[PDB]
Amino acid sequence: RKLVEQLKMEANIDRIKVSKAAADLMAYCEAHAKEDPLLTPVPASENPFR
Amino acid sequence: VWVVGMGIVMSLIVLAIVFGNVLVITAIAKFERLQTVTNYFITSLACADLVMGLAVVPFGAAHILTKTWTFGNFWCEFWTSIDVLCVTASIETLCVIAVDRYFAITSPFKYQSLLTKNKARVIILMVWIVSGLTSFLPIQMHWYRATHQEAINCYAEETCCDFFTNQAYAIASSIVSFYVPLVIMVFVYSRVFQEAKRQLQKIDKSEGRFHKEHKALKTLGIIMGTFTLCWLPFFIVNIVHVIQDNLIRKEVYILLNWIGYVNSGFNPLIYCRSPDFRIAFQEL
Amino acid sequence: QRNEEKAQREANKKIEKQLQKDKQVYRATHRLLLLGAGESGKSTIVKQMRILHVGIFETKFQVDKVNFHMFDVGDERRKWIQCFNDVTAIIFVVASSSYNMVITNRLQEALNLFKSIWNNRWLRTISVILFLNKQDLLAEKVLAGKSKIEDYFPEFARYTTPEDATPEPGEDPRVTRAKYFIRDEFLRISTASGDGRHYCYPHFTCAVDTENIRRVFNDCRDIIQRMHLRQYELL
Amino acid sequence: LRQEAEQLKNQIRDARKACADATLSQITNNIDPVGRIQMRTRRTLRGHLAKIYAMHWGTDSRLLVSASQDGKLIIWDSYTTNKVHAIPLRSSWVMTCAYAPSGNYVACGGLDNICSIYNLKTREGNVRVSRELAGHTGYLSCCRFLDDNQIVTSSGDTTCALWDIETGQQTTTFTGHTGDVMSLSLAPDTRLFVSGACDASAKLWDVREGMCRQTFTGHESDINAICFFPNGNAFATGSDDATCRLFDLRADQELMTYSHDNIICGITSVSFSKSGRLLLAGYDDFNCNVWDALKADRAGVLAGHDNRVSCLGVTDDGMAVATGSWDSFLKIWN
Ligand SMILES: Nc1nc2c(ncn2[C@@H]2O[C@H](COP(=O)(O)OP(=O)(O)OP(=O)(O)O)[C@@H](O)[C@H]2O)c(=O)[nH]1
Ligand SMILES: CN[C@@H]1CCc2c(ccc(O)c2O)[C@H]1O
Repeated sequence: RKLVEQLKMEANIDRIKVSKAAADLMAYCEAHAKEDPLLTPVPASENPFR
Repeated sequence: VWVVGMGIVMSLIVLAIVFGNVLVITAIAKFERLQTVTNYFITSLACADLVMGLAVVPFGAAHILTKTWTFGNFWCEFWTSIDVLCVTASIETLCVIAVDRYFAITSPFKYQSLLTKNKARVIILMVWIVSGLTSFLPIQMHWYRATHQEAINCYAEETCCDFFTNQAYAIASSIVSFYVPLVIMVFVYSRVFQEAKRQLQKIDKSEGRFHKEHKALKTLGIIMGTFTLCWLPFFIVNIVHVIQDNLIRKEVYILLNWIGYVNSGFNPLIYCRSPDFRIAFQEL
Repeated sequence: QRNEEKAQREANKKIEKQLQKDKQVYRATHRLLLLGAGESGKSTIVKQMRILHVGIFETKFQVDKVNFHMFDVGDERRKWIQCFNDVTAIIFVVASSSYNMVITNRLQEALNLFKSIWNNRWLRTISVILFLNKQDLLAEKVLAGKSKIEDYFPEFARYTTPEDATPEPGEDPRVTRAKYFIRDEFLRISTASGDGRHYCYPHFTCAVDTENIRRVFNDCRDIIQRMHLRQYELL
Repeated sequence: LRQEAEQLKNQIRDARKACADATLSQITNNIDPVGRIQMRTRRTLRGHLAKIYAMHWGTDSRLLVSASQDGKLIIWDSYTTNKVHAIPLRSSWVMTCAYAPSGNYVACGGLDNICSIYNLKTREGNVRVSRELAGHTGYLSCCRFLDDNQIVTSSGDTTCALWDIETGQQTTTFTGHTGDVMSLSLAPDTRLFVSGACDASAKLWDVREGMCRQTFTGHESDINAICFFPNGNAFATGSDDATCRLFDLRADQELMTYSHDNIICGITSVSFSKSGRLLLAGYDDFNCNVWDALKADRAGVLAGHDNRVSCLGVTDDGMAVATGSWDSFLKIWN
């Protein structure tokens, strides 16, 4: 009764290609890779834990 | 040229004693998992054996090889004091470990409350102080020296290093060092063996149909046999040649003392068979 | 400036000193877990144990100046059981007088639950104390001839009383056979595995029995003693 | 109506397969690998008497809160390693903790089926319980704050609920899972959140509407952790069959799998990085591993713990990684 109506809502939704999503994630990672202390180690003069 | 080989074997003894004890020292301090109450006693024993191997044995080997003492009278007295100090302080730790195990097994509910870090440190300090009171004080104050002319000539000569004592000091040192801990250790381990046998009998009576004290026998026998066979023969002649002179030749005395020495190197093998110790050793 | 850091170190010392006092109480207490099927008598044992000596249900009591802490968690696929991997012992309560009731047989469900508990990844060290509750109901069932055990259990036909089977004082020979049949039926699973790390302690329990706390105390003492002996390789 | 339900299930898989132009690995094959990443412990916090089951950083990324099963809730200060508070607990079984975005309140929960809130910044300098929330019928598994007056909790009775701290009543409830709910994670804008259950499924709820939007499948066992990508359009899942998967909301299908043949232990926690390039996941084999989001190449192992790792967190500024374990020791890596 209630279960059969649930999949009806999720059946008709908008979907995009996998390639566009992959491009978006890779673009975000490439753009924000600069300000990541873990990827690029910070100088020891600006390390609070050292 | 037999002596030259006799040198070779001894050098291995010095290296083995130093090599065996250092692994025990580093593993306990480096790793926080191993820091327990009993490991403090084990560390104390390892340090005592380390001082043995570092200071006492090499000088004795040099004296044996060169047949002369070049350091002097003050240094030979200091060496004898260190020897007595390190021998006395190594036996008394075994009694402490035995009493600790007795308390742990016989009364398991009060074991956690009875012994903590503070009591362990106090006991270790007391043992070391009592050991120091027996070696340094009676030797440096010159209360042990003999009266016969040979001993007087030995003390007068600056190129001779021997050991002569009167009856009272020899008996007191032997009683304090070896005889007193022996009875305590025997009683403790007999009680522990009885408790283990009772537990095994109860287990057998519980579920015997669905499924004899050899493990306990072997485990107790290794320790008792090694300690006795190492330090018993020496502490008999030590009183034998003093009560009645001209019974035991010197070579026997030195041989028995050197046989008793190697218990310091044999101890870590017996007291570091825990799986955690093996894992730590494999890591290093 | 440095004035703030001076007061900050004071706060640490007060807290660090307090943790030392709380360590002594935590290290000198024993925790137990109550398990069993429904309608077995878990709370009945708790009520007798609580009264004499003093979400989730917990109980504090003291015997011979020893701190004891008992808690009951009261649904298949138990995910929370991984937390109780450091308790002293596990108390299992089973109604042995419920072999003829179906909800499959209740006794078979209890056996399945016990087998599942015994072979667990996290409970590979914790021992089990077993209570075979509701003895008088089983005695009454066996005394009258009806609903024989052989009807529900086929292995009862080829079972005989073991030689080392102490009978109850004045008990009829019929009830003892069934009692020990059930007891060994539970003990077989325990003895099938374990590798000597943990053992099982069986007991016979009723609703009016008062010596339960003595049994728990003795079994806990034996568990700790055996653990120490195994650790020292003296067993 | 059983046959009607299965008809719609086959339609979903038809549309999902049609949109799969190419795999993620093929597109990101030309990306230069990050290399080897090695970090060393900077601090070690001591003072917990038993195992540790929860941890949460602060917004300032200086103060963190930890929960233990000995009945304590200690607030540390990673910069100087000084305890600031220690709240006693009425129940000794605690499975979760949280820290307010404003820093004024701290939550707790566990097997007592009750959530508790403590008011840190109070007069007279004594922390006391501000509110107890009741209504669940199973042990709590996770809880997160939205603001000073709202909280979202997930329990073990296959439900999730949204509370109101001022009145202590359930504004709304979410249902649909067929198994115990194990974790959740809010969106960066706090408008959507996910939930990993024990039936090998994850959903995408809506806070304002209070009804499910999407359902993701693929795991072969229970789900133990979940976390959003920093963008907010993807999330990663961690199960106890030694696999991690990266899902996508817009593409509505699994994107990439992080598995190794030499690992057969479960996963207890996952977390991302500041830039969303590294995926750190704990393990039952006493250590932690560092993955690569776009390549599935391991790039370092953190093995400084003597027991299993039960929690893992990364500061907001992305400067340190805090881990907890069952040996009662926290560690800060940089
Ligand atoms: N006649 C009799 N009744 C018993 C005995 N032991 C338990 N009971 C029954 O058990 C009832 C309460 O125990 P349970 O039904 O198991 O309920 P509980 O104690 O809360 O335990 P759980 O149902 O597992 O939660 C009592 O009302 C008794 O009637 C017994 O030895 N003799
Ligand atoms: C020369 N070496 C000494 C001689 C006497 C002696 C030793 C050890 C313990 C004692 O109680 C002693 O009396 C030996 O180590």
